[PDB]
Amino acid sequence: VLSPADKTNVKAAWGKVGAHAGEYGAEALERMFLSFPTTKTYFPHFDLSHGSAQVKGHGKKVADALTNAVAHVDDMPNALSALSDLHAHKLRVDPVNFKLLSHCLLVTLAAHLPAEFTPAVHASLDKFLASVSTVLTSKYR
Amino acid sequence: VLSPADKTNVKAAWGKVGAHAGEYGAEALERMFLSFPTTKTYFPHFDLSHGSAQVKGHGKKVADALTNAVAHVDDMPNALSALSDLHAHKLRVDPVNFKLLSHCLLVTLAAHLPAEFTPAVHASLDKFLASVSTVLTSKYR
Amino acid sequence: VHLTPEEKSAVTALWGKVNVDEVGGEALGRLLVVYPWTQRFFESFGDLSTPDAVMGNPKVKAHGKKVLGAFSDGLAHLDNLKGTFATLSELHCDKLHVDPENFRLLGNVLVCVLAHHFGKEFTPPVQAAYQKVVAGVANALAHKYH
Amino acid sequence: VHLTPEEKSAVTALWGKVNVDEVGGEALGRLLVVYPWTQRFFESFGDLSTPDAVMGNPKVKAHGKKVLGAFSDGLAHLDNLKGTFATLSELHCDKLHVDPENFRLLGNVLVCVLAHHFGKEFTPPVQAAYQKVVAGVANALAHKYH
Ligand code: HEM
Ligand code: HEM
Ligand code: HEM
Ligand code: HEM
Repeated sequence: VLSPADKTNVKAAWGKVGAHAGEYGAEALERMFLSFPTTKTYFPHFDLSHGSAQVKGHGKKVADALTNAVAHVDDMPNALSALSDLHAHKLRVDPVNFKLLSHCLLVTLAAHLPAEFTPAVHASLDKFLASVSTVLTSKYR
Repeated sequence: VLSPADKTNVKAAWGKVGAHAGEYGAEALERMFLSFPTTKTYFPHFDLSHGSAQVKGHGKKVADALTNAVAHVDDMPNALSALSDLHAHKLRVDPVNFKLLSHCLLVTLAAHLPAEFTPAVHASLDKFLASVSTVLTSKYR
Repeated sequence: VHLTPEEKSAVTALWGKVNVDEVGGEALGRLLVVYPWTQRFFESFGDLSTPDAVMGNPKVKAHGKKVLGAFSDGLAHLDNLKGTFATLSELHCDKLHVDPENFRLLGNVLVCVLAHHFGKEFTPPVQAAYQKVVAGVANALAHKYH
Repeated sequence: VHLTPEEKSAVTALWGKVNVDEVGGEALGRLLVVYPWTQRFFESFGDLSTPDAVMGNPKVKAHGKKVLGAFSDGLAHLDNLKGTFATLSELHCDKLHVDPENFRLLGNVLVCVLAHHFGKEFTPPVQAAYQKVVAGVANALAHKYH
């Protein structure tokens, strides 16, 4: 599924993400709505009324599921299955959307980390978020 | 790099491709020019004047390099290197073009094979031609 | 799109013999069996998880009839590609956000099954002629993404 | 594209402080270091094969100045996006067939380095505002693919 050095660059990035994880998830969603107008076509039931209590909570959940991906990055095929069963068995959330929010994360991470755009960190976080996508878009298992 | 069953579906397809390999390469190129007009933007030095002596010869070479990929499908990283050194060190041939000609092959193969669109054969030939791309688009090695 | 009259004759006469339910079942089948992002809709198809499941699925054949019936509304009205498909471009965002990358693949895949089903007739320009209508169809469903 | 006046103020004032050579070196660097299809042009850059190679390459910085200088010709003339870029859309096909998938990535990547370089100022709409100009820029270079 993945490589050894990519995990190290993810664990390093996610280590400075720390408690900020939920805020970067929240920002990455708001960013995806603004920076890819097509996601407003999903008819979100959310308010997006600035400072939104639902976006910070969803942000923490997306972030904790990213922590779960970091904790299990070669072992996550079933550990994100409840989130696959969400994005598939409800709403039909296209995995192409994931790439947009993931760009939005990479950007927000770059707003706080040393470079974030190195070969080791950019190739890693693009292909790691791509495997988080691949595993969120698994079948029945 | 790849999977075991994909090789079997490639070897099966390429087995009925046989002597027709060069003609399917030739057709796949002409098809890519017509079906993806952007390749005419490469300013080809070729004539494309029907029955072209250069397209049948290039077709046989593309096809023999596909035979070389089939013969070495997990061992080709350097065996297509002369063709990488072509597509990179000359003309800058974008690997996105490869996907277009590969669709064009899959189509021409389907015009002669039983289904060609099975899960085992379509997933295989899409991801095999994608690895032929990945290996034609290797670095210095 | 706007094909040349000989290209139009080639694509529309291949359409004229086309088995819309079975070329549609096998177009939509051919796409679905790569296990791509369109497999997320496998629950509305009800069968896809195996070759025999997707190829024999009455819902993949029926949905095949709808996607290709619209493709034919294309070949009947190529002067539109902005109004004939607009209800589809709406469906395929305002109710189904589902990314148009998926439409590009269905399109590409359609040309392939036609060349399977009519492999003695699959000429270099007929497949491209198909692709010009198809690239139109994907751009038309994607219009609502302005 | 056609951003709202507050969005325009945000993107163009972030442009107004932008280090065009170093944000350009790091935009083009950020793209090049994923080892994507744009690495096939590494021979014209002359350095890319390592982090220090691409980030310090005078040719990646200089080419960064050209791509982003054109992006600024965008923010100066958003009423065009069809004539200001047309010589580039020509260069980027009629002399460089190089696929516009590559332009979409450079574009996306550009917004990211701006948010690195000005991370205290990288607002949710400023990055999207960038992306609206950028998606315009990629569509403008892709215009010649009609
Ligand atoms: C970075 C990858 C993502 C992760 C890890 C993730 C994680 C989650 C989690 C943990 C939940 C809460 C419910 C549950 O326990 O399953 C959730 C809800 C949701 N997700 Fe995601 N998600 C991701 C990507 C996406 C994408 C691409 C979209 C599309 C815009 C999306 C849209 C939603 C929506 C609409 C909900 C339901 C809101 C609610 O809680 O009522 N997610 N996601
Ligand atoms: C299916 C993958 C492909 C294979 C296996 C392949 C193979 C070859 C081979 C063997 C040659 C002859 C020279 C040599 O020995 O290196 C060649 C020439 C060439 N290829 Fe490809 N090729 C492929 C894809 C492409 C693509 C995507 C294009 C772009 C349209 C392309 C354009 C050319 C051109 C322009 C030449 C030079 C013509 C000449 O022989 O003077 N090739 N290729
Ligand atoms: C690009 C070729 C395609 C065309 C022209 C097309 C056309 C159509 C048509 C004509 C309908 C029915 C319209 C109606 O009842 O008002 C439809 C429905 C639908 N299509 Fe497509 N389609 C295409 C591609 C796709 C793809 C690839 C997907 C999957 C990702 C998709 C998913 C759907 C769904 C889910 C429905 C059912 C919506 C409903 O009525 O509840 N289509 N399509
Ligand atoms: C989407 C953002 C981009 C813009 C706006 C852009 C703009 C430019 C500009 C202004 C020039 C010089 C024009 C001239 O001298 O007449 C140029 C040259 C060039 N660009 Fe881009 N570019 C972009 C993306 C790319 C990408 C991603 C690639 C690589 C795949 C690329 C490859 C080239 C090459 C090879 C040249 C040099 C051609 C020559 O003059 O010999 N550009 N670019």
